[PDB]
Amino acid sequence: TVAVMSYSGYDIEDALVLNKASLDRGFGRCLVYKNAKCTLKRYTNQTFDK
Amino acid sequence: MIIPVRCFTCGKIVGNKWEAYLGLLQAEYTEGDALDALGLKRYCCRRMLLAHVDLIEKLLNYAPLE
Amino acid sequence: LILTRLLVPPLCIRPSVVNEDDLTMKLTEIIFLNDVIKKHRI
Amino acid sequence: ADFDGDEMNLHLPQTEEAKAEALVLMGTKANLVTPRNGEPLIAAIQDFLT
Amino acid sequence: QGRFRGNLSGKRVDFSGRTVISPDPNLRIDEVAVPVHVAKILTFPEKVNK
Amino acid sequence: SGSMDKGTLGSGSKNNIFYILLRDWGQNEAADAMSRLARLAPVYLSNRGFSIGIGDVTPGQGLLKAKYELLNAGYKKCDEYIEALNTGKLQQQPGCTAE
Amino acid sequence: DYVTSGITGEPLEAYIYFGPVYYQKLKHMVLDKMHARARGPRAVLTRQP
Amino acid sequence: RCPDCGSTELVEDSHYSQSQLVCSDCGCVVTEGVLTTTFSDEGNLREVTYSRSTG
Amino acid sequence: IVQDEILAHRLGLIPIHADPRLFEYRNQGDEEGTEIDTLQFRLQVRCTRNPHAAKDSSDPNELYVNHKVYTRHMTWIPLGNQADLFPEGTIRPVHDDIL
Amino acid sequence: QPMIYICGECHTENEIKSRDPIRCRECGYRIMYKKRTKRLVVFDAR
Ligand SMILES: [Mg+2]
Ligand SMILES: [Zn+2]
Ligand SMILES: [Zn+2]
Ligand SMILES: [Zn+2]
Repeated sequence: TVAVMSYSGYDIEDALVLNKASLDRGFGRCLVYKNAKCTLKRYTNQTFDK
Repeated sequence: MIIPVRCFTCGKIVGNKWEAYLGLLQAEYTEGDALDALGLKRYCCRRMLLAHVDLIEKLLNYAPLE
Repeated sequence: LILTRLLVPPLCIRPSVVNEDDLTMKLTEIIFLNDVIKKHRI
Repeated sequence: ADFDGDEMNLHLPQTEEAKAEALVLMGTKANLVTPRNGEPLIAAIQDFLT
Repeated sequence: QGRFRGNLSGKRVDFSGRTVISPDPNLRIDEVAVPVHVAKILTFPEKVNK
Repeated sequence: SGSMDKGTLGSGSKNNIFYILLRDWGQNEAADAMSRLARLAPVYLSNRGFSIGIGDVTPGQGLLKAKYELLNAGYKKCDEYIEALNTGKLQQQPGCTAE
Repeated sequence: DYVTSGITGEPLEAYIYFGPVYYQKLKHMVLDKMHARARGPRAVLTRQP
Repeated sequence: RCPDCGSTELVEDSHYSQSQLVCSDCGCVVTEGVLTTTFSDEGNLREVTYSRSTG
Repeated sequence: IVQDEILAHRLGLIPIHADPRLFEYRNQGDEEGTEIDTLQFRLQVRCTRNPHAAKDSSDPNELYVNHKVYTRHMTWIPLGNQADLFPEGTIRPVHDDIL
Repeated sequence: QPMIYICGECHTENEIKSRDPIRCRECGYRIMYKKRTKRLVVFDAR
């Protein structure tokens, strides 16, 4: 729900104002997923990681 | 994924409207008549149900089950 | 102005893994060719 | 700068001499006019003109 | 990437930070707002005296 | 008298009021006045209200008639020039050949 | 639309253009870009950060 | 062993970006700073089998 | 399928039917709380296949039982002497339909 | 006592506790997932 107006002067050069309560009600919520991995391998000599 | 509980803009409870909305649509209503029947007046609230995509139904088909 | 010796640069300006830096490869191939020509002329 | 996702760097001088030189020669208040022809650069901007 | 262009004439320094920028018209024209997180990392060595 | 605009507040040129302050009374006065303006203008404007809408860009009525007449006149004139050229009647402007 | 101010409680002096627009959030976030260095590892060939 | 208090409770620890070896009982710093190769040379790595490197 | 953080956020927004004029603000720390400044609910549901399902194997409302978690599965857990002061049925979620 | 990995296809509990190569006990699948933790975790509903 956008309103096109000048307000508070914290929106001068393409910055924009966001309503706090909408953010508290789930507006713009997001999830970030990241992955890590490891390998255990057997060497030529009969020895291995553990 | 799943219907949000409260309308973002004004804080009205819309989380309990999804099943009723689908039922009224199933009765050959139109979206306007269904939304007015449920009592959602402010257009900041009608978009909460008119523009929802129910991904949980499709996601659960890939979920593990016995 | 005509060269007959070369200073091999110190280790610190050519780290352990470039495994080793290419200047080391050039130096080793030069010395290899030197040994080849020496023994072959003899 | 225009606040469309831009980034800026920042340095912290580690000496009293550097501090004094930065403050006296690079101060913002001492650089209100550009040296090309002596015209102001730091003045009001959009939405302060309106 | 040679020595003269890349290393001697311009080089990397420490005690410096980078971040996005945003507006704040409640400051003077000679102040900048620094996050508390970055204030805790950069350090200035003060000599002790009377 | 007058009303303030880019030529008297903006970073264009001299006659800027902050420039006058800087040159006649010092750096501190200009730096103070800039912050005073930056704090005062938003309080007025954000409570007065100022917006742009589609109504501000919809064309008027008489503009449509004027544009229609202008388009017709220009197209007709162009057609007569091309007519003059293709039959050779066109007078060659004394700076270049006909094209 | 006729709009009433929320700080002063008094009507505004111009009708405000109001309505819904589709907004999308890009992948760039400030939390992933804040970075600062005081002292740390240095290269081997040239002892620079 | 910590040269200042002689205790053996040395712990390897890094501050925000600075790696160091700190006596966990008196706060002394015994060794700080590391020198590590970067990507600019990471792209150039070759291989020589040691058997080859040994003749 | 719902993540823990999203699920907790969703549970945060459910209005409760207690009277806030009979409780005090919880002091800083003391996460345990006590009977004078907290309420407790317990949610516990498990989904299982319906033993009496027909062969249609097509309607989710018949294949499974407790496949939808509504807000009516939350049970008030009295704490301290609250069981006497608040008569049965006064402490509950307001709406009872929220999915 | 031995630890349980859930098979990725039939979801039958399997115990390995050895260097035995990964493979399900009932089906042929070769992917396993750890069970959820038993400790409780506290979240803020904000
Ligand atoms: Mg930009
Ligand atoms: Zn609403
Ligand atoms: Zn010590
Ligand atoms: Zn299996």
